[PDB]
Amino acid sequence: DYKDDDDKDIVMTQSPSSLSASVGDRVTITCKASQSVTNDAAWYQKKPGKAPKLLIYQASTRYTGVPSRFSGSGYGTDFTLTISSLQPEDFATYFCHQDYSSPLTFGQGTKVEIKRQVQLVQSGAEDKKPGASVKVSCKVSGFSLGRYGVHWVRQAPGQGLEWMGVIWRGGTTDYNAKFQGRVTITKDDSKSTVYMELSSLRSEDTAVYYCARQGSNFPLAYWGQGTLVTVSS
Amino acid sequence: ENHGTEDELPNYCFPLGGVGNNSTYTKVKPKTGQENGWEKDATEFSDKNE
Repeated sequence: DYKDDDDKDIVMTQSPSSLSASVGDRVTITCKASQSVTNDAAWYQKKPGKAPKLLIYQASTRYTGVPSRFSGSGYGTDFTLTISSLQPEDFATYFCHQDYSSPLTFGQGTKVEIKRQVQLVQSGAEDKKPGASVKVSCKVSGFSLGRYGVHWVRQAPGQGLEWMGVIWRGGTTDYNAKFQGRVTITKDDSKSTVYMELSSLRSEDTAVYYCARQGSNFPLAYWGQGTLVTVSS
Repeated sequence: ENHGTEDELPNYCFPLGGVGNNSTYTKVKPKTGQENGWEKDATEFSDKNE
């Protein structure tokens, strides 16, 4: 249509949720988006604790060092991720993603299980009690914060990927308004660090918190090490 | 009595329309998830913009 739908959430629904596979198997995952995101959709592979790795971008193009066995297809709302002939390296958890419109979104994250130079370093892990406030760091090296905006992602234990915010190259912040504006992103050009400060902490916020960065203008590709923040009642 | 004339400020003549000659532009709108992504805008706006 010759109107897009404004202030409406971009939900990536990934099916089927799990798959079971053996040595040399052909694998297929499909993603259904709430609204059109055109050709701009991104595919990720993630190990449990470790931050995502970029596979497919522009619904068919391969990143640097992405094997010949990964491939994508689709357009508009539906997209598909296929592995031509699978191997044990590929048994990880996979993410649909769209970089088309900010708020950026990921899916639910599917599970493929067996059948029976640029640098981002974050602050140390820690924990605190409900009804407080926390400040996490992301010290940067190998690039200028004026040239590239920095994102923040988090994964609650065994759930999806939740995009927290971004501070764009001019120093403009942008937040996921779904979480009530709890999130505040700052940065220091002089000790080259980006800061995430979260308030009004609750048990539902216990998560690993991830620093992230985009290309020139292509999906998220350079990530931190993650910071475990624990909150218990 | 040759004393010269005021010439301190340049004087200029311009087209009837003020502006003069122009070129045709299509609108574009930004992709919000990118730092530098653009998409044509052919919604309620003309493709022949002066």
